[PDB]
Amino acid sequence: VTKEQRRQKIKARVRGKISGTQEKPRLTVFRSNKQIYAQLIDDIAGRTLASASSLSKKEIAAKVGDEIAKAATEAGISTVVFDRNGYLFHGRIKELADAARKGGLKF
Amino acid sequence: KTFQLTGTPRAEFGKKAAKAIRKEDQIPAVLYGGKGEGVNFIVSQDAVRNLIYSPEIFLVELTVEGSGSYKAILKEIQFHPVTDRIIHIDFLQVTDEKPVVMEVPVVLGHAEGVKAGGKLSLEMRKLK
Amino acid sequence: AKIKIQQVRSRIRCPKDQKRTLDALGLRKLNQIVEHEATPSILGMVNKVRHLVLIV
Amino acid sequence: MLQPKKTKFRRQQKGRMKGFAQRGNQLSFGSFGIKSLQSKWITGRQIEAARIAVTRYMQRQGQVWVRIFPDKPITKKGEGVRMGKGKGAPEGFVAPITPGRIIFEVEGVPYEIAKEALRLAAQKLPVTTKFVVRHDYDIQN
Amino acid sequence: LECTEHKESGMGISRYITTKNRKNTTQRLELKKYNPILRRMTLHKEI
Amino acid sequence: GSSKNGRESESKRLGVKVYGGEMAKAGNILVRQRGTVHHPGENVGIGKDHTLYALKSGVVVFTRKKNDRSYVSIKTE
RNA sequence: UAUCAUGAGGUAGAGCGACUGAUUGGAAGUCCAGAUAAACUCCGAAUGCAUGAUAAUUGACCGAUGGAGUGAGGGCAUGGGUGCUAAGGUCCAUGUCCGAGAGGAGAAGAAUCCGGACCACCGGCUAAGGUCCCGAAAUAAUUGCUAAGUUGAAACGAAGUCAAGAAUUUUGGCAUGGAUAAUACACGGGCAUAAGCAAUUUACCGAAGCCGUGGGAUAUA
RNA sequence: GACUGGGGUGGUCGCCUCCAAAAGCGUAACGGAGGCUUCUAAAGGUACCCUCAGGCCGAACCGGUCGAGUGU
RNA sequence: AGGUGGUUAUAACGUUGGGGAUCCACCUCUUCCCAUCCGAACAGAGUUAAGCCCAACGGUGCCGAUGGUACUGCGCAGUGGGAGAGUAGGACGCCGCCGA
Ligand SMILES: [K+]
Ligand SMILES: [K+]
Ligand SMILES: [K+]
Ligand SMILES: [K+]
Ligand SMILES: [Mg+2]
Ligand SMILES: [Mg+2]
Ligand SMILES: [Mg+2]
Ligand SMILES: [Mg+2]
Ligand SMILES: [Mg+2]
Ligand SMILES: [Mg+2]
Ligand SMILES: [Mg+2]
Ligand SMILES: [Mg+2]
Ligand SMILES: [Mg+2]
Ligand SMILES: [Mg+2]
Ligand SMILES: [Mg+2]
Ligand SMILES: [Mg+2]
Ligand SMILES: [Mg+2]
Ligand SMILES: [Mg+2]
Ligand SMILES: [Mg+2]
Ligand code: NA
Ligand code: NA
Ligand code: NA
Repeated sequence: VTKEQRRQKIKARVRGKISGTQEKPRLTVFRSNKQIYAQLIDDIAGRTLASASSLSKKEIAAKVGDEIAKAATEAGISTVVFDRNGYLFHGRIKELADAARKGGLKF
Repeated sequence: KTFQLTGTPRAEFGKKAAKAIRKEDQIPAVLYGGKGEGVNFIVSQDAVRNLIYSPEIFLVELTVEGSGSYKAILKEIQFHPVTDRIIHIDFLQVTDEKPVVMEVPVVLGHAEGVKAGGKLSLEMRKLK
Repeated sequence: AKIKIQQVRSRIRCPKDQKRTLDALGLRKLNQIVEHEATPSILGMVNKVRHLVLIV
Repeated sequence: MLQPKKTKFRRQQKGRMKGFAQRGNQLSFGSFGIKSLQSKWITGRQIEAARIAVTRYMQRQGQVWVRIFPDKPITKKGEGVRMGKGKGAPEGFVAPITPGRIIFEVEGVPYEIAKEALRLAAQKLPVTTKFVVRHDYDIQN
Repeated sequence: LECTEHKESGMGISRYITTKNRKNTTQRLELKKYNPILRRMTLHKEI
Repeated sequence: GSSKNGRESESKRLGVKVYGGEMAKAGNILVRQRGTVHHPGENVGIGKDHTLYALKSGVVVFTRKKNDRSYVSIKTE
């Protein structure tokens, strides 16, 4: 068992429930050993509507979440849905989600 | 180690056509292999003295009246379950590239051997 | 176009689906002739009752 | 007896032999053989009698193969037993065969008396047979 | 071994019918279920 | 002698009730099955006994995917 | 009912180093090669079924109400179980006929072949099957085979005879031996060397079927 | 009491699963095989996290390649 | 050289060779967030060997004709349907979105 198949299993389980549409789009978050990414996706035509990235680091993650919220408000997205994307909802994931909540992104 | 066979083109297909061809004391045959397309033709039972024969007799130089001439080997023969007559023949066209696979009789330590048309790739025959 | 179908054999001992096909064609008597457009549906009925009819 | 040591079910429905054999109709492993021209059930007693007949001849050279195995159980009712009330007493095993199926085959033997040994075997069977030879065999051994 | 017992302490009355294995649970069950009179309340066994 | 057999149970009338291409209404039963022989898709629910039913009206669609898994969905509007 | 379009199958067949259970050699594993199954499946039809749209066709499909009878079935064909791959046996399924159905051929037969009778006729055409006499219509024409009066049941033997081949040998056509009990026996009979068998062509006979003529009745328009 | 290849003797009588069943549903036999007359305070609900069973190697244990369980 | 999808593996597995200002990954440390006997995983604050990506190989797996044959509808071998296996061969993916 490697981290790739572990995270693929978790991703499949989460995508079992979560899905995004033209309203209420999916909010994927990528975390690496350094930097972080966030992406807002419509899972019908496979079109991403907004994104943010990094380009401690809890502040960096919160700034990334606030930037994603700013992009969502610029593009006109009120409600979203957020998927764990293979990561336990704790640490940087929790901080980014809290920052996106403190911004717009009514979810 | 070189046979000569003649054939005539086949047009109709299906079980009715095959029954008519076999009632005229003939065998449907197909030649395929290499690149490009293949051909479907008619062989005669009397014209065949190849499969009912002790040695390999490969390199069946074929002349079909609907096309040119070729060289091939016995690839598949279909027999009747009861009368044990031939009902269908399939030929593998042989080219100088990608040497063919053959089965060659053994002696005692000697074989028939093959180098022209088929460079290599023998398997066995009557290993006992 | 128009084709003529004539019943030449009896419907006795024929299955009910064939009897109903004869009715749908409009043949109720022996040596009866009906005239129909040669549509694929009509041709299918004629195919179903081919052993009882003649194209005249 | 020639029969399996175990079977999942002790009983079997009498099937229906339908057409010609599409497998086991060509001669592998050997040179001469006999094919059946009819559809029938073949008992182990008949098989053993035929093999004993074919092996009393031919001395002990060559090799003999039987290519059918009896694995279908059959029953019989009995004397004074009326119809109904389930299946009867077991009565052995049979092999169902169709036309074109090779029963017996021989190898390593001259043709002229292989033709006689196989006929001796075929006279102890309830089916009409046909002698077959390999389609590569030559007269000079 | 299995038996039917009732939940009580309503508010008319509120009862819930339910089975329990006595040898597995010698004690008395206590679950907060509901009261159609007002709202949620604890309900205990022994009828 | 006697037979130790002779028992059976009543048949459960399983199978596909609404085939692909038909029109279904909300609550219509589509498939009776033992286990997910077919799986639910869009606007199709599954019950306690793995019964497939339509959440919305529309047209029944049968589709196959990897592992040759069959899915049943309702196409509306 | 037919055509088209869409959909789900796991039967026939097939295959089983694609599983489970059997099986064969093999060279307790393993490798290679046979092969098997109602309660095996990596596969997988033809038909059947469902929905929709057209066409043809009746007309009787559906609701509600008045009146019932039936709830001992049977034969044949197909798919099966059972039995002994027995029974004019028995139990299911799909059709059909007798039941409740007359007429024609098969000598004479409930359901095999042809064919569904409103009544009359001293009219005509056909179906199955026939055209030497009993008995309606060809002792018609042409081409072969049979010599057994065969004609109008098997393993297994000579091969009597014709025909087609291959390198003794195969192959089919027609015959022949195997071929068998008790009131007298059979092509229905006479009888026939064709008036037997196989093929083709044309005329003709042939039913209560169809047409014609006269006369009624019952409904839908 | 009834069923019953006459009756008696024996066996059977309600429910569940497979085959008979002929690729929709349904379909008989004193046809071929088996089970039930319960259980769980978690063996229910939910969030999160894991992956059997087997063969070789080395000595219940470390590592590398393809049936187990689901109370009955 | 990342992420995120639609296409039932013609898309998977394997073998061999090539990769680094930064993209990913390995990589040091457990004080607090959290966590298992074990910071191995989960949780945070010198590298291209390996994961990963690129390419070549028809090897292991997948796909797979034409013809023939089996089977089959029509209450007849006349009129229709038509496999499975196998043999040729095909194949080391294709269509998007965001990012730098
Ligand atoms: K007679
Ligand atoms: K006369
Ligand atoms: K029991
Ligand atoms: K084909
Ligand atoms: Mg059942
Ligand atoms: Mg079968
Ligand atoms: Mg059916
Ligand atoms: Mg009664
Ligand atoms: Mg009755
Ligand atoms: Mg009877
Ligand atoms: Mg019978
Ligand atoms: Mg009566
Ligand atoms: Mg009647
Ligand atoms: Mg009569
Ligand atoms: Mg006349
Ligand atoms: Mg008359
Ligand atoms: Mg009349
Ligand atoms: Mg009684
Ligand atoms: Mg069914
Ligand atoms: Na029953
Ligand atoms: Na195929
Ligand atoms: Na194949």
